[PDB]
Parts: sequence; structure tokens; C-alpha cells
Amino acid sequence: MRSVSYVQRVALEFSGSLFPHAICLGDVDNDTLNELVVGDTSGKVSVYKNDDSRPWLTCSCQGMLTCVGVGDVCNKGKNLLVAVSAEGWFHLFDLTPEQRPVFKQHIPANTKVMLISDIDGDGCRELVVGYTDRVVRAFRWEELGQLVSLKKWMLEGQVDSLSVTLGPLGLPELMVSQPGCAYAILLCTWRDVVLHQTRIHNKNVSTHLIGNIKQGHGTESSGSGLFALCTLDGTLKLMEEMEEADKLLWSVQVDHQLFALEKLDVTGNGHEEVVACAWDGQTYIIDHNRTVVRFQVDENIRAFCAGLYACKEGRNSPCLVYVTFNQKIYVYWEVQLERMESTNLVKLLETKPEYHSLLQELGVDPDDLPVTRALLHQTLYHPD
Amino acid sequence: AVAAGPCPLREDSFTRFSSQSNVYGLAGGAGELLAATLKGKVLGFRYQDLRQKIRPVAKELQFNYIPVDAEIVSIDTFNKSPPKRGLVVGITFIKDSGDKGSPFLNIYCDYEPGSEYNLDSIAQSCLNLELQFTPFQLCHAEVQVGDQLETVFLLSGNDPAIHLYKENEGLHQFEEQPVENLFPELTNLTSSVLWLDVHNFPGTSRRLSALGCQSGYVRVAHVDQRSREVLQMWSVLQDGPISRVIVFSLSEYSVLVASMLEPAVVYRDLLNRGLEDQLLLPGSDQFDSVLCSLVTDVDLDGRPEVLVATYGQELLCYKYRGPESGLPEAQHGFHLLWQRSFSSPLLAMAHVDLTGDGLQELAVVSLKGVHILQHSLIQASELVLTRLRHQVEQRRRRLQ
Amino acid sequence: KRRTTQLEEGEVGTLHPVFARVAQRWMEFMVQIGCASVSRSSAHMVSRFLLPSILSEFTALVTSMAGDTSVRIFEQHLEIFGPCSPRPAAERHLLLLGRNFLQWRRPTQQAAKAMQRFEPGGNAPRQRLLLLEVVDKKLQLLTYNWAPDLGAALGRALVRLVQWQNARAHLIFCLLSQKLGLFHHYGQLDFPNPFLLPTMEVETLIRSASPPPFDEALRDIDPVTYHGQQFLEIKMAERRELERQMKMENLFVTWQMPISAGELETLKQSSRLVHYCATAMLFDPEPWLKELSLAFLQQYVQYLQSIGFVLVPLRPP
Repeated sequence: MRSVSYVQRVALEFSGSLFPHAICLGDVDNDTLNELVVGDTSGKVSVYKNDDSRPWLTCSCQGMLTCVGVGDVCNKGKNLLVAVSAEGWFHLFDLTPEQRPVFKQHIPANTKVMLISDIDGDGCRELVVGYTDRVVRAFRWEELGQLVSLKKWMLEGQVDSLSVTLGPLGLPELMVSQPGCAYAILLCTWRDVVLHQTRIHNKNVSTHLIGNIKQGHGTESSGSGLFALCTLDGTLKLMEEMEEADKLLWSVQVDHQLFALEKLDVTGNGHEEVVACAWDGQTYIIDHNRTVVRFQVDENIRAFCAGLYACKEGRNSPCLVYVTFNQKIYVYWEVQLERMESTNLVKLLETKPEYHSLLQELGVDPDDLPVTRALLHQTLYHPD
Repeated sequence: AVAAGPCPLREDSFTRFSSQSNVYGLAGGAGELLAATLKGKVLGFRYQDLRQKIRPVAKELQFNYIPVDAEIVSIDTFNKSPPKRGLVVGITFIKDSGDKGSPFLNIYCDYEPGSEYNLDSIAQSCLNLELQFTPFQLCHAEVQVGDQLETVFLLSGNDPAIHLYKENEGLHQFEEQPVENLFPELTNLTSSVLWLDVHNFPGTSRRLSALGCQSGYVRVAHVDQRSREVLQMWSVLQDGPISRVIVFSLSEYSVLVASMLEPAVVYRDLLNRGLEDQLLLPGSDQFDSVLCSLVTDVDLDGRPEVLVATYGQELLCYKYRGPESGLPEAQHGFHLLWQRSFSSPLLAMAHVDLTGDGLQELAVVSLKGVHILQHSLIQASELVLTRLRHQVEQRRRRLQ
Repeated sequence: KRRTTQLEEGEVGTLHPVFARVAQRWMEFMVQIGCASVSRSSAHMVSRFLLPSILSEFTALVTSMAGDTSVRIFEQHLEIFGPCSPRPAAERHLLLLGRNFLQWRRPTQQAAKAMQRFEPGGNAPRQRLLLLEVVDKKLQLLTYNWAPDLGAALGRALVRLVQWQNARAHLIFCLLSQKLGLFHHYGQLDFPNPFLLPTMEVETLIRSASPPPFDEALRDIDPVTYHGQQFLEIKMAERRELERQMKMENLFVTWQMPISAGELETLKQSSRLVHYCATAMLFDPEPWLKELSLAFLQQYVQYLQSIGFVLVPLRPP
């Protein structure tokens, strides 16, 4: 539908190459303020804070990075920065008051994606890693500290995104994307893979998936139930889990090469919106009612991200992050919208009943559109 | 140099342009809007109601006798006088005759009854006139002849002159006529008039004409219409091209002058003080060059404010501290109200009600396309209710 | 007395009644009867905003043709002149002035080796004075008792400098006309003064303040310094870009050669990492292991060449 043009942005310098999953935003220094973490192939991870054009600080690993994350993996209640290299290493950093890691451990190599969440429901956070050859492995941190393995699943179609979604009955569920606009459910038994199919043209399209999309205010840890999938041939689908079968809320067909999927609350009313980005920089924002908002960045995109960031005045605000080919990262931090649809003023005043009563008292019938137009003009531009 | 508050404007839509336009690109029409691109493309903007929402519509229009190699320079449109009916469009472009420009002017007006307002039908009814000069700005003015009103076209030329085009009711076509007959104040020019304004006086038969040229020369003339004589005339010479001049009343008349290398200024009380009372708008030159301007009520207070758009992608708004407020220390003058930023240089604007609610939208044509900006509906809704309830309470108190 | 020698230096205070009313009426009178005296050069500006750079360059000129002089600028801050833009239509009224101070203490010792001196010596108060005067756009230079070659050269240099500034102003006006979106309206060679020949060096004029396409540059992309330094960086963003937009095309058509490492680095930076894989060397728990690993590498290379890939020869530095 309507297109917009965001203006305010901050450009950050970045010299290196990266995978589309080596970028994240979150609180690494534990100050209730978000910071930006980017992992370069070279073996260095840059953390940006506030709006400096230079990295706030750099931490050097060994090997080439493939996944980065911020989370309370150690279950100590303090967020840590965790990096997974390509050759199977696992580095940890604590940055709450260079930067050699505080803990290393070798794990299986060929890592592709990574997630930190409590999947079983035991109140302790587990770590999930998806590998490049359709193999998913779960781990948990155990104090002597050291990671110990858990169930491992094997799949046929390629693995692109991991998610945790509240199931039909108040329980977390581990979901994985499967090519051809399909997905799989992994059972944390401690068949172990329940495939599901969602129409369709190819069977090798790369698919991406996001889950646990909020639906109201103050009901973040209190529930979930919506998830979304996107296919490289330009198809987005938002659907809800429930018990019997997964009800599909809506589907949208665009003509670009979608390669990322995030969630962000831009309207500020509690509900979260689906954010998708193509390779050429076209970005789509859709709410839970198929109301689309487009935004075109006239460049070519290497990597994408969205979330709360602290850029100005020490405040967390919604932000869109793009990585360009010109050694720059653009952070847009003024993306809030008053609404998503377009309405003028008469339809907005018509909802309120006070306006109806207050005009009925005046003796004017509110069904005569020109008369009300004249009255509104007099009230707005000639207040005396 | 510091905004006294935030901008109450929220962007609604944004239509992208394949190529750019110029300061004469924007024009009215109708509540529709016409925007012309340098490479012949012409677009029409409007809104379509849909049950409980509205949807922007930006269609393309095709005009008859414009060669595919032609380059459009300026465009204008107006409505016929009340005794007549119809919409008139005019486009001045340049064919590329090998190595030399061949200027041309086309006038579109459909005379078939029942189709004088159909834009599609009007799109092919054009005349074709050669120029012998490179045109600058097409504008229109309303004059009184006999006991009736007429609308005429004014075009500034490469030769320091203004050419008048007037309809002939005989054969139904426009003809060039001498300018000195109706506009004695628009003669004896020595530079290229970049902008020209003609402000009539409602209810009487006088007017003020203002113009600014490339050299910086600015001329204002208080002129009668019944006797076709120049009552008074003032002039001044600033530095840099005069990008804009407007005539408005602060409450007495005053003139806004927007140059390119100097701050915009306002000369107050023309009919009583000429060009001596000069108030400069503070800090209005720190954002590169001012390209456009507009004077209207962007405040909903009943009194006008001043909008200034710069090449540095800025949309400053200035408000006038009335002396009735009584602060002679920081005496009656202009201070920055708010300020907004864009992504491309700003070229034109208009203040017109597109949605159809009685609230006026601001259309801004920049390098990359057309932005539509609306007043914040939350602020505008909570503001109507207070005024209405005050009105009804006052009625109850004063009626009993 | 410390300030009393800062009052007779034009540093602070006011300008004597002489240099404000009489010694411009009379130096303009001496030329009407002919003398060995005032030279009376003249010039003309085109826009007021050129004044400051003109005065700076003129000061440099004066301190170059005679080091003994000392420029002092006075401006009517209001009929009184106070030592040292405001309003749009305001017309300034300045008065430059130069004098060799350590001659105004010994007016009879020695002016020079006849170098900077028309008619010195004596006792005689023979001295010299430079009195450039400025009205809004009209500057008139009046020397007195300078060497004739020096005076003629100074006048000619002043005229040349003013012409240079006029050319720069013409360029700025061209750019400003472009900014409005009016391209074939002003034109670079529509009104082009020794520096207004069709062989004008745009970059030198913009980047320099003293004398020693373009018509659609801004299409679909001191005021002189502000706008020229923007035009130059707009232009350089293509000479520094199309090189790395044709190098890629050249490599693409060529391969569809020993290229240097820089070209490879640019290729990687413009390419997006799309897949990877890794495996473990299950020998090393080592030159022998190094040789085994090299054999493994070359065997994989040979395998890859059977698929359709062709090795890229790394050029010498």
C-alpha cells in the first residue's frame, strides 16, 4: 500500500565481509541499553554503542566467525556475548564493568545458525545450533562450567532459521525452516521430527522463519502463538499455531528476493509487525491485518537487522539496520509511525461518540458532509 | 536558531520519480495535483475514498504535441473566470533542433460542452506557438475589463520582457498581446524575472505587483485597475538571484523576499513605509540555498506563518511574535517555530486539501519524488473537540 | 603612552577628520592638474559578496610589492569611521589605507634606494600613501608618490584580480541556476574579460582565489568556497567510482590473466559470501604433514578443475 521515506540515520564504518547471520543487537554490557554486535570473517567482532562512527570496542577470536549472540546462556542472570566460529569453536565474553575471551570450548564444526532460549521449560536457558548439513544439536551449560550435549536431530531439507514458539498448550516448541515453504517441529524428549507443509511452485526455495510474535501489551513472557515464513521467490505467510492445525492468517506475494525476516513494533500499540527485506533493499512492514508499508533503500544489501537500539539521549527506540557494499552500516532510528493505514479526519472523528453527541446538541445533522466540512474549516482555521 | 517545539506533520505517502523536476514543475489542477518531470513525464495525484480509509492515486497523463526528445521547462494551470467555465493548462518546453533549442508553448483547453473539466479530454486539444526566447516562468493573473473579469497568461522571457497571452472569444484561441496595455508596471526590465507575483485587493480595484530578477533587483508596484495607472512604485537591489517573492498581510500589507545567498526577509507596511521596515528571519541561511517558500496557516491559530525549503534538505517554519503579546525586548518579530529534515533537495510545495476532510495537506516535491504530509491526526482531533465544547458551553452561558 | 602609540596606528579609536573628508577630495584634485603624484586607478565589482576575499588578496599584494606598507581597514559603522554582510540591501562604505609607519617618525632619513619612491628626500616631508576607497560596488585606487612602475603594476594587478573574481562569480551563478533545475537557461558560455574565454579552467578558478560537461553537472544527482567545494566533491564522486564500475565489467568479459591482489580484494568486497564448508585433517595429532596437506589441496584443485572451474593466477606485486 502506502510507501514512506525515512530520513534520520547514522552511518557506521565497517571493513570486512560477513554472513547474513553474523549481526545482532542487544545488551552486552548489562546497562538496559542495546548495543550493536557485528562479527567479521577476519576473526574480530566489533561492538558499536550510541552513535559513534567507530566501534565502541573490538574483541578478537580465532578462526572465522559464523554466529554471534547475546544472552544469559550461563543461567547466571547476566547477559554475555557468545560467538561461534566456523571450525567448531565457542567463545564467551563479558563486558560489564583486545578483549580476550573468558571461556573457550570446541564443538562440532560447520555451524550455520544459533539460538539461546529455554526450550524444554525447566527454567534454564539451553543453546541450539543448526549446522550446514541438516543437523541440529542442543546443548546446556552445566557447572563443574562446561557445555554438555543433548538430543540431536537430523533432517532432509536445509536448515535456515531456528525459532521457539509457544505451542498449543502453554509449552515452548522448537521450530525449524524446511525448503519449499515448509517447517519441522523438534521434540525435546528428555518420531523426533514432525514435518509440516504449507500453493508452492518449486521445492528448493530457501525459506526463513520467525516465531513468538507479540500480540498485546505486557503479554510478552505471558504467551505467543504467531509465526511467519518467507520464501526467496517473494512469498510471506503469517500463521498461528493453535491445537488442531496451523491456521494461516494471511499470505502476500511480492516480486523481490526476500532473504531476512524480523519483528518490530513501530506503531507503539503493543502488537509487533513483520519486517522483510530483499536483496536490492526493498523493505516491507506488515501488521496483523495485511496493511503493507514499503520503504526502498537505493543500494544493495549484504545483511539486515531490526530491533530496539540506543542511539540518542540514552533511549531504546525501534531501529532498522542495513549493511551496504560501500563499507557502511545504516541505522535508521526514527521509524515510528502514528498508524499503518490512511484515514483523513472525518473517519477518525466519526469513531468517537462524544463528537456525535456534541454535534447533535449543536442542532447540525452530521450526515450532511459539506456542512460538516464547512464547520470543521471554520473551527480549524478561523477560531474567532 | 533553535526550534521552539516539534513538527506536527506526519508523512502519509511518497511517490518516486524516474527523473527530477524544477521549481516550476509543481502546479494545481481541478482537488487534484499536477507534477511535471523534465523528460516529458506528467503525473496527476489525488486520493480515493474506500469505505473507512483512503488510498493515494498517482496516475500518468499524456499530452498531444510534445516530441519524445522535447524537454519540459515550465507548467501552469488555472480555472476560467466565473462567467465562463473550464480548466486551462499550459506547458512550455524545448525541442532539440539538432544543436539549438527550439522553444514552444502549448495551451490545452477543451471547448466541447460537458468536457471542459475532463483532464483526459483536455490532454489533446492543444495549440502550438513558437517563442523566439527561452521561457522562464508561466503564471496567470486576473484583470478587470469593462464590468467583467478575465484571466490571462504571463510568461517571462529570455529577453528581459514579460509576454501576455490572452484568449480571443472570437475564434477561441490564445494570442499574444502587448503587455503595457494591462500591466504598465511590468515594463522596462533589465534582467530575467525569475519569479513574479500579482496580489489583487478583494472588494476594490487595486493591486500590488512584485517581482525579483536574477541580478537581485526587486520591484513592487501599487497599481490601480480602473485607470490603469501606477499609484506608487518602490524598488531595491539585493545580492544573488531572487528565488521567491510573496505578498501577504501580517494581521496593512507586507512582502516576503527569499534570495539565495542571503537570509529571507520581510518588508512590512508597504503602503505606509515602502521598503524600509525590514525584518530578517533568523538563521534561515545556514542550510544552503532557499529554493521555495510558502505563506499559510500551518498552525491552526487563524494567523499565517512562513515556510522555507532549502537545497540543504530543510523545511524551516517561522512564526511572527505579534506586538499585542507585548514583549518589546525581544520585540515583534519572527522566531523559528519548528524544523523538519528530508533526504533530497526540496524544489516545490503546495498547501491544498487532498484528503477531503477540511484539513489542508502539504505537498512537497523534492528531487526524488512527491511527499504528502498531513497534520498529526491525534493532535488535530483533540484540538477540534476542545474548541467545539468551548463553543457549546459559551452558547449555553450566553443563551440561558 | 602605551595606548597613545596604539592610537596613532589606527589600531583603536577613530579615524582623523583628514582621512575621512579631505585627503580624497584633494588627491582626486591633484590628478586634474597633473603631477608626479596620485595615479588614480579604478575597477568595478559585480556582486557585494566578493569584497572580503578581494581585500585579503589586495593586502597580500600590498605586503608583496612593498614590505614597508601596513594595511589598515576602516569602515563607517553607522559619518564616523571605526576600525576593524549585516543587512541584505545595506551598502557598505569602506576605506583601505596603507602607510610605512617607521617613516612617519623620521620623514627625512631615507625612503628607499629609489625603489618604492617616486620623489623622496629633501627638510621635506616627502612620503607616500595608499588610499583605496570602496562604495557598494565601486572601488577606486589612489596611490601617491610611489615608483611609477610600482603604481602602474599595482593598478593593473588590481584590475586583473577584480576580473578573476568576476569570473568566479559567473561560475557560481551558473551553478545556482542549475540548482533550480533550469539547465539551458543561464548557460556556461552564454555571456562569457581575459578570463572569460571558452578555454576557462573551471577547477582552477573554483579552487584558487587569485589569478596565476558543466551545463548539466547537477542534473539528477564565502559563497564561492561553499558552492565550488560542493561541486568539486560531486564531480570527484564519479572519477573515483566509474573506475570501479568498469574494472568489474572488464574482468567479467575477460573471464567469460595474472590480476593483482588489489583487484581480487575489490572483487571480494563487491561479492557476497554465499556458502562455505570445512573438514578436519585427520593426520596431525610438521613438514611431512605439510606436504601431505599440500597433496590433499592439489588433489582437490584437480578435482575442481574437472567440474569447470579455472585457477586464477596470482600476479606478482
